[PDB]
Amino acid sequence: MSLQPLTAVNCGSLVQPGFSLLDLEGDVYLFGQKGWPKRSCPTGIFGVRIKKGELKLRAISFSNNSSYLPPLRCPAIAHFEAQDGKPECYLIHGGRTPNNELSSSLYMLSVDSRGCNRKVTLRCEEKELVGDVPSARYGHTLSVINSRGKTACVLFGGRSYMPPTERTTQNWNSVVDCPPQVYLIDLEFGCCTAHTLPELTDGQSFHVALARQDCVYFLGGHILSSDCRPSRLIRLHVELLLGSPVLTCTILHEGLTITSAIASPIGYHEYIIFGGYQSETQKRMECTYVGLDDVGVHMESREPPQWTSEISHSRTWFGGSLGKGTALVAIPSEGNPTPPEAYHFYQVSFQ
Amino acid sequence: MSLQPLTAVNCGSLVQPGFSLLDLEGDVYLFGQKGWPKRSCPTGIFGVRIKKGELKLRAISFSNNSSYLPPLRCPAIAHFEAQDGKPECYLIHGGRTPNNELSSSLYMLSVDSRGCNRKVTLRCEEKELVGDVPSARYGHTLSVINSRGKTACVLFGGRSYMPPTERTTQNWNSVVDCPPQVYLIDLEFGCCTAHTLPELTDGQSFHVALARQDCVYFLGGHILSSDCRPSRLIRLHVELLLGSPVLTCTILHEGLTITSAIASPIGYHEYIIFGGYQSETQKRMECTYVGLDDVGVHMESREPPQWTSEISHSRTWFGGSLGKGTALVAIPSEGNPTPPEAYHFYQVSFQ
Amino acid sequence: GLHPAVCLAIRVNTFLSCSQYHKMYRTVKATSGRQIFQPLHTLRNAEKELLPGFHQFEWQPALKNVSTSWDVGIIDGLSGWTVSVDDVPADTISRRFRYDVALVSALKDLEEDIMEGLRERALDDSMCTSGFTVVVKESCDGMGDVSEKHGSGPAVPEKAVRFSFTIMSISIRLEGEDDGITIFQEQKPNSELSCRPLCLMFVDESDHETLTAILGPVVAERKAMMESRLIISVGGLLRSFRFFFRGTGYDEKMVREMEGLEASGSTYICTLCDSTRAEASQNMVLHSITRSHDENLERYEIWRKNPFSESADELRDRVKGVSAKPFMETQPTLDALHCDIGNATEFYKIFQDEIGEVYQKPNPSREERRRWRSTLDKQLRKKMKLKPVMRMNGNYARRLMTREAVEAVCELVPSEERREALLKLMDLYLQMKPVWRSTCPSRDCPDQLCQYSYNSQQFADLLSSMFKYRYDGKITNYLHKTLAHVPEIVERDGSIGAWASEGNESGNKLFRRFRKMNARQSKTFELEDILKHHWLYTSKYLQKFMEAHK
Amino acid sequence: GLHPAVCLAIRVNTFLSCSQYHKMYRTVKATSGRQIFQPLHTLRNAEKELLPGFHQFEWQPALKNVSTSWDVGIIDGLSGWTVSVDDVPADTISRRFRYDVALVSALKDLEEDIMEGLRERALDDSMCTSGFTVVVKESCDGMGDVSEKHGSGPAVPEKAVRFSFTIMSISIRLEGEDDGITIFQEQKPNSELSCRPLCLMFVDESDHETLTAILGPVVAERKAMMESRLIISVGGLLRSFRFFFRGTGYDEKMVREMEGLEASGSTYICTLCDSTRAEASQNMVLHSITRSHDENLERYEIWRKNPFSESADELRDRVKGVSAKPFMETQPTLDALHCDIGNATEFYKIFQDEIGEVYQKPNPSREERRRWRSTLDKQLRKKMKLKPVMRMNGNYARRLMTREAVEAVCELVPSEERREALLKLMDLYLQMKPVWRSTCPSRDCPDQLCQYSYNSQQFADLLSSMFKYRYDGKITNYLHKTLAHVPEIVERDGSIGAWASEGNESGNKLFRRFRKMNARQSKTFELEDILKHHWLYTSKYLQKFMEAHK
DNA sequence: CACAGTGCTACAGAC
DNA sequence: GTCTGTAGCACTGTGTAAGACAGGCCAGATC
DNA sequence: GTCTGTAGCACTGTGTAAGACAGGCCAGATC
DNA sequence: CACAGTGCTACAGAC
DNA sequence: GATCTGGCCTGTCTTA
DNA sequence: GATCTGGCCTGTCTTA
Ligand SMILES: [Ca+2]
Ligand SMILES: [Ca+2]
Ligand SMILES: [Ca+2]
Ligand SMILES: [Ca+2]
Ligand SMILES: [Zn+2]
Ligand SMILES: [Zn+2]
Repeated sequence: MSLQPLTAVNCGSLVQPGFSLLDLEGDVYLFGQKGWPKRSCPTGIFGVRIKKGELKLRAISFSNNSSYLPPLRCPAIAHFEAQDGKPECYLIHGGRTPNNELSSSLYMLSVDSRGCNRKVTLRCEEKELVGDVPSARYGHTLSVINSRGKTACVLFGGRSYMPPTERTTQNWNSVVDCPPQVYLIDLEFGCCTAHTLPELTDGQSFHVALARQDCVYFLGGHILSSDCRPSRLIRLHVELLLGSPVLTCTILHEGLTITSAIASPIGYHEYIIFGGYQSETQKRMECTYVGLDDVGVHMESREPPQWTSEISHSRTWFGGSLGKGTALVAIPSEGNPTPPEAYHFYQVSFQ
Repeated sequence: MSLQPLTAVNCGSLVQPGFSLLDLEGDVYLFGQKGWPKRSCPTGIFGVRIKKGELKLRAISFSNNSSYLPPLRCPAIAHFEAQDGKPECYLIHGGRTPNNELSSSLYMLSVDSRGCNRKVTLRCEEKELVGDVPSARYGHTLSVINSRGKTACVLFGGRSYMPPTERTTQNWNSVVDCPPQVYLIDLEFGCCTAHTLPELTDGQSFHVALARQDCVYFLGGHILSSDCRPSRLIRLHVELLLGSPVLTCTILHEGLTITSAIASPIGYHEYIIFGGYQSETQKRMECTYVGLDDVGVHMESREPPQWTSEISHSRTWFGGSLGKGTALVAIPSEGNPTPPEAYHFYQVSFQ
Repeated sequence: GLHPAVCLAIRVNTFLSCSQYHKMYRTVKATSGRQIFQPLHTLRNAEKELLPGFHQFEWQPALKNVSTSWDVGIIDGLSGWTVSVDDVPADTISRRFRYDVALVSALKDLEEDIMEGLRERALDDSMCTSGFTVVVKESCDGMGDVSEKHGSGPAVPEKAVRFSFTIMSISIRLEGEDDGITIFQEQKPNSELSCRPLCLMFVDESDHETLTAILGPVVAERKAMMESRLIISVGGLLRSFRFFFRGTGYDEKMVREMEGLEASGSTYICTLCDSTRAEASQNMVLHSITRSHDENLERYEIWRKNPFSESADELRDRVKGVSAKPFMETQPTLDALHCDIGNATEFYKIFQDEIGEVYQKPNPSREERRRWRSTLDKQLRKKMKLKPVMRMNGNYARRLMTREAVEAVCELVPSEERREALLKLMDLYLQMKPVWRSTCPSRDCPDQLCQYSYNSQQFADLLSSMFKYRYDGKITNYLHKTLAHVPEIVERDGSIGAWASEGNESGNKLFRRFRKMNARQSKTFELEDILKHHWLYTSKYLQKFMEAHK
Repeated sequence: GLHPAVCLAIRVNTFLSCSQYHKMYRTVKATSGRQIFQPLHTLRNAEKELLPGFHQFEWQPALKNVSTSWDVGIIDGLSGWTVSVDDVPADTISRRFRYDVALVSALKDLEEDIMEGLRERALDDSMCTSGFTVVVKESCDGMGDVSEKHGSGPAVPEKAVRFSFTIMSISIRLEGEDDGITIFQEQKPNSELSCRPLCLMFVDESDHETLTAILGPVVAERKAMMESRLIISVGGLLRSFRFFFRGTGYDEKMVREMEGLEASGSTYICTLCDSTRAEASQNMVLHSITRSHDENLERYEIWRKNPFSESADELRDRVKGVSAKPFMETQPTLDALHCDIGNATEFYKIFQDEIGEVYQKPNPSREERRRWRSTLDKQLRKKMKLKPVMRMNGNYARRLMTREAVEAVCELVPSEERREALLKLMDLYLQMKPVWRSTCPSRDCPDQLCQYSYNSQQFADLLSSMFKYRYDGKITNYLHKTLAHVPEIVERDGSIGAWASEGNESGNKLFRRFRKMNARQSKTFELEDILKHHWLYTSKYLQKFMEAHK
C-alpha cells in the first residue's frame, strides 16, 4: 500500500470534481473535461500517462466512424470486457453535459487503431433505445451480466431533475432520486425493459456496483429522501431465459456506508474500494478490500496508506482507478494568487 | 558617422538625466546614479563595457586610502592629462547631491591598480580649498591649463541656489546663475583665487569649455537672466607669473548656440560638439566639428548621423562621450507597464 | 418636512449611505429642527412599493413550468441546489429576481410615462387597451478583479457576473393596419440610470458549469415567456403586453460561449457569418448573415450525431465552427463598444508598424517594435494629450480616431504617400463610424448610412491594396464584422449604438460603488443588498424627482 | 434654515459631492421649499475661515528662511522649480500648505477644545497664557497604483505620496513648578478623522532626487521652527506655543531611506541599534538604543571623509551601515502597524513549516512548500473563517494572532510537544502584544508592561530552543525590534502605538475617494482640491457639529 | 489593544 | 399603543516593490 | 444692486484573460 | 455619435 | 538511420 | 591548465 504526490505539469485546468477514467487496453483515458471541448482537443477525451511523478494528458482523436461526445460529468460507466463480437466496450450513460441537462442516451466507446507512433484512435457509437426508455439520470450505475450465455446490462440508481409538473424556476436547480426500477438494456438490440421490485423501496445515488457472473452487488449509496447512507448491501441475480429476462434480488446483512466510491480492480474479480465518504460532513479515510465469489462477497479491510495531513484535512476529494490495483486521487487546493492548477494529485497503489 | 542602437541589458535603473562619463586610461566609467548608492556597488562608480550592442555596467571598488563619493548629478569635470607626478586625474566639482544639495568640495578621482583580472581599484581624494572658496554650484565648468610651465585650473559658470538670506521655502527650489567671477584653483596647494571680469557682465551655465595650451574657450550656454543662448563664444587667456596669476579675456564674434552639449574628443585637440539644445524647445540635431589652434577655433559643421524618428522626435536627450570620437546618447521612453528601462540608448561614432 | 418618496429618491439618487443618511438626519433634526428628512424605518416602509414582488399581475396564457405566486422578492439564485457534498459544489453565491416579477414591476414603474405618451398620442382610452408590444434589451457581462470577503463560506471565485435588462420601447398595434405605434422609447439607453440588474453572481465567465446552472432558470423564464402575454392593471385598467426580447449587449467572447461557437481567434471569425479567416481576407465587403439560434442547434446535432461519418478536420468545416450546444438565443447583432475598441486598437497597431518602415523590412525584432511603441506614445501625449495605455479603453479609443490624431502621427512616418494613405483611411472610418454608433442613423446621419457599402468598399480596397502585407491571411474579427454586416443590421433593426453594451457595461461602475458603500457587508447578505439598492437606483419613479419640473 | 457652517459639515462629513449636494438642494428646495440647505456659493465663502491662510499669527523670534506673509493658502509645492529643459526636469505635481500656516490653522481650530479644557482644569484662563507646549505627530507614507490622467502635462509617475500631521497633545508649564500639564490629548489618534494632510505629491518612493527636492522646503521649516515659539490670538488673548515635533509614523523602509541606512534586509537590522543580523541572532533580548539623527549625520561624514582609510567592508563596519547622508530627523521609535504585520507573517511561516516536518527533513522540496501553504489555508478557511492573502493586511493579522486561531493549526501538527510549544509561544505573544498596541499601557495594561522583559526573555529562549533551525543566522527585523527595544521606548515616550502609522495610513482610504468623488477633475487642479477637501474633512469644528450634542 | 462604518432586526422607551 | 433611536450581527478598507547576501559556477582572460 | 443658477473648462470610470493556429524541431518509439 | 458627473469662475438674470 | 506524432516552446494573433 | 572576479541564475530573505 502506498501513495505519492503528482505534479499535474501543464494543463491541469481540464479536471472537474466529477469525472471518469476509462481503463482499456493498457492506457487509460480521462473523460469529462471541464466546460465545452476546446479546439486544442475537440474530441474531449484524453489519454493519461503518469511518468516519474508527472501526469501528462494527451489529446485523443476519434475515428471518422464515430459520433462525438459531450463532456458528461457523472455518468454510469460499465466496462464490458473482450468477447465476440467487437471488444472491448465502455458503456457510458448518460451523465450530465456542460450545459445542464441529462443526456439519457447511451454511448459505446471502443478502441480502433494504433499507433502509428503511440497513437490510439477511438470510436463512439451512440445506440438508439426503444422502450420503455431509461429516464435521463446521473450518478446511477450500469453493469454487464451474462446469463446462458446471452449478455445484457443492468441500469439502476441516480438522481434526476424534478419532473415537469413540480418543475419551477425557483426549484429548477433541485434534484431528486429517480424512482427504483431497474432497466435491463440489451447491448444490441436497443430494447430497454423496466422492472421494479418490492425489495427496492427507494432510489439511491452514487452506489458503487460490482458485477460478476450474472450477479450484481450495489454497495450502499446515498438516499436523498430519508438522507441515510445505507449500511444495507444490495444484491440481485438476473437470468435471461427466452423470451423474458427474469430478475430477482435480496438484501444483505451488512454493507458499507460509503458514497462516491472508487473501485480499483486488482485481482481476478477482487477490487479495492477507496471510498469517498462515510457521512455528509466527514469523508472516509479508511481503505477497504472487497472480493466477491459465488458464495457471496467477502470484505476485508487492509491498512490504508498513511495520508499526508493535507488529504486527511481536505473537505472533499475524488478520483478514478487506473486499474491494475493502481488509482488516482485528487485534492482541491485553496491558494492565493491562484496556483493556477486547482487540484493536487496523488497516485495510490496496492501491494 | 553612425549610431548603433544599444540594449541596456540588465539594470537600467542606474542612469539618470544628468550624469557624467569618465574616460581615463582606456575604459570609461559612469558616474552619478539615481539616488543614494546601493550595497550592490556602494562606491557609486561603474565601469562601462559596450560589447555586441550590449551596454554592461560593472561595480568599481575604491582603494582603502580613498574617500567615498556621493552620486553627484551635474558637476564640472576636468580631465587632467598625464604629467608629473601623478596621472591620470579627474577633477570633479561639485555637482548636486542625490539628497538634494550642492556640494562645494572638490574631489580628485583617479586609477590605482589592476587587474589582477580586469579590475581597477580607484582612489578619490578630497581637497581642502584655502580661500576665497568657490560658492557651491552646478552645471559650471572646470578646465586644466598649463603656463610656463606650471599648471593651474579654471572654474567658472553654473548656477546655485538662491542666496541663503533671500531663500524662502516657497522660492527655495528656485535657482539663479552665480556671479561672474572666475576661480583659479591650483591643484596643489589649495589656493583658490576669485577674479572679476570686466568683459562678462553676466553668469551662465551648461557652457561647454574647451581648453588648450593656457587658453580656454567657453562655448555658448544658457543665461538665466535674459534667457538667451548666446551665439558669441568667449575665450580667455591665463597669465601665470611669480607670484601673480593675472588673467585676461576676450569675446569672440560668432560661435555656436548650444546648451548641455557633449564634447567628444577625436583628434589630438579636435573635439566634435555632439549637440544639445539650441532653444528651450528644439534640440540641436546638427553634429559639429571643432578644432582648436593658436590662431583660433576652427569650426565646421559635419553631416549628422541620420536619426531614427524616435530620437528626432524625442522631447529631451542626453549622454556622454566615451572619447576616441565615440559617445553615448539616451532617450527617455514611455509605455505601460514600465519598460522597465526608462532610457533607450544609442552609440555614436565618427569616421 | 417632505414626502418619504422625495426623501428616498434624495437618498438613493445622490448615493448616500444609510448610515450616512441617518447621520445627516440626526444633524438637521437636532440643529434647527423642526426635522425635515424622514427617519430610516419610514423610508424602508416606503420602499416595498418600488421593488418587485409587490404589484399584482396575471399572465394569459399561464406561464409554462413557472410558479404562479407573484409576491416573491429577492430569491437566492442557487434555486434549490441540494448542497450535498457528494454532488457538484454549491460554491457560487447569487441572488436574482424572479424574471417575470422584475418585469411587471419594472414596467408598472413606467405607468407614468406610458400614460403620458398615450395622452400625447391623444389616443383612445377605454378602447384598445390590449394591443401592446414591449421590447426589452437584455445584456449580460462579466466582471473580474473583485475581491472577496472572509466570511463563513461558501468558498467562491473572485470574478462577478451581472445580468441586467432595460426596457427599450413600448408600442401599440390595435385596431389594425398602423404598423405598430411607438409610445415610449428610452431616450438615453446608454445611461446607468436605465439598466435593471436582475441576476448577480460570483462566477468566472470561463467556467461554463456554474454559469449555466445559475442562468438556466432565467432562460426558461424568457423562453416560456415569449408566447404568453402579460396582464397588468394600470391606469385603473388591466392591459395585455407582448414582450419582444433582444439580447444585444454581450461582448463576443461571451456570445461565442453562449452559442457554442469556438472562440475567439478561431478560423471561423464571424458570429453572424460562415466565412473563414482566409475567405474573409479575400472578399471583405460582400457577406450574408446566416448564423442564428435555430440553425446553430441543428448544427450541433450534426456535430454530435454525425450521420455522414466524416472526419474531424473536415467535419468542422461542414458544421462551420459549432462545437457545442448553445444555451441561449441572442439576436444576430453586433456590439458597438467593442467594435469601436477593436478598430481603435487596430489603427493603433497600424500606426505603430507604420512609424518604422514595416513593409520595406518585413521582419522586425522585439526591440524595434518596442521602440516604435515608445516614439508613438511619446508623440500622442506630446500633441494629442493622451497618456500611454495598459489596454484600450473606448475613451482613449474615441480620442484616438480623429483626423487630428492621425495628422499628429502623420508627422512621424517619413513616406509622403503613406500619409495620404492612412490619412484617407481614417477619414473613411470617421465617415462610417456614426453609422453604427449613433442611436438611429435613419434620422441623425442618413447620408453616411446610404453611402456605407460604397464607403467600406474604398476602405477594403485600400487595405488589400496598400496595407496588404498586414491583412493577407489575417483580419481582426471586428474589421470584418464592421466592413461586412452593418448595412444588413441597420436595415434589420435601424439602430446599433442604441443596442450597445454600454448600459450593461457602464453599470458595473455602480456595482463597485454598491459593493463598498451600500453593502451589508458579509458574504451571505451582501448581494441581496447591492441588488435591491441597484434596482432602486435605476427606477424611473425616483428619477422623475430630479428635475422637480425644473 | 441651517446655518451655512452646519450645512457645510453635513457636506464634507457625509462625503457629498458638490454636484451631488447641489442636486439635493435643488430637490429639497423645489418640493415643499421653503429651501433648507444653503446654496453652493454661500458655502464656498463659508469655509474661507476653516482653511489655512486666514487667522493672523506671528513667530518670535521671527522664523529663519521663511517669509513673513501669513495669508498664503494652497501652494504648488514645486516651490519655484525653473523647469528649464536643460536642468533636471520637473516631473512632479504637488501642492502643500506652508507648514506653519497649516499649524496655526489646526490649532486655532482646537481653540474650542483647549478653552473648554482650560476651564475644566479651572486654571485661570487669562493668566499664565505663555507657557504652552504642543506635540505634533507627523507621518509620511506613500501609495502605489494611482492611475495617471490623460491631461496636458507634465508626465508624472503612478505612485502618490501623502505627507500629513496630527496634533497629539497640547499642554502647559508656567508659572514654573509643576512638570507640564496636559490640556488636550487626542482621544483616538488612529482615526482618519484626525490626520491633517499637508503635502500631496505624485512621486515614486524609490527616487530620492524628487522626494527630497519636494520635501526639502518642508523639513527646513520644521527645523527652523523648533527654535521659535508661536504667538496666536485665541480666546481673545495673545498666547504662545512651543511645538515638539515627533515623526513616528513612517514605516521602516522609509525611515531607512530618509536616514541613509541600507534597506531593508541588510546585515544591520535595527534602525535603533547597531546590531548586525547574526549578532542579533545569538543575543536577542538584551540591546541598547543608539542610532539617532545627529549621530547618523556625523557617521556619514566619517563614511565620506574617511580619515582611517579602511576598505569598504571594514568601513561599513565602522559606521555600522550608514552609507548616505540623512536629511530629515526622525524619532527613534517603532511603528506599531508594520510590527504587527511582520510578526504575524513570521508566525504564518512557522505554521507553514510545522504543517510539514521541517526540522525532521531539513531540505524541503518546492512542491511540498506549495502543498503546505494549501493545507494551511484550507484549515484557516474551515475554522477561523479566513481567506488567503497575497500581502497580509493587519486585519488578517488580528484574526491570525489569537490563540483560538493557533488552535486550528495546533490540530494540524502531528507532534505533541511541538503542538504544545507553538501554543505556548502564541500565548507569550498575546501577553506581550497589548504593550505596544495599546495607546497608554501605563494605565490600561500595567502588569504585561512590567513583565515584558521577562516575558520576551522567555520567548527568545523558546525560539532558540525549539525553532533554532529557522532562527540560526536570520531574524526578521520586527521580531528583533519587538523583542529588544520595546520596554525602552515605552519608558521613554511613555507609550507607543498611539504613535503608530495607523492614523496616517488609514487616511489613504480618503485620498482614494477624494480623488474620485471630490476631484476637479484634471491634472492641474486635482491635487489642489483633494487637499483642500481633505483638510476640511479633518477639522474638529465640523465634527463638533456632526456630534449633534447627543 | 484602529476606526468609522454597513443595513437590517429586535428591543428597549416616548406621548 | 404607535413612534423612535440604538445596540446586537460579522466584516471591510487603508495598509502592495524593491534590495541584500550567499554560494555556485561557467566564461574568460592572464600566464 | 446683491442673489442665484447654469454654461463654459478638460476629463473620468465602467469597459481586463483566455484560446487558436502555424512552424519549428528535438525526443523518442518503430523497423 | 455613452453618460453623469467634477468643482470653480464668469455671466447672465431676479427683487 | 529516419519517419511520424506529440511536445513544448516559441511566435504570433484576437478577445477580454 | 587554472586562479581570480565577475556574472547570472538561482535562491532566499525581509520590507512594502
Ligand atoms: Ca467581458
Ligand atoms: Ca465589464
Ligand atoms: Ca510604504
Ligand atoms: Ca500606504
Ligand atoms: Zn461574417
Ligand atoms: Zn537593535
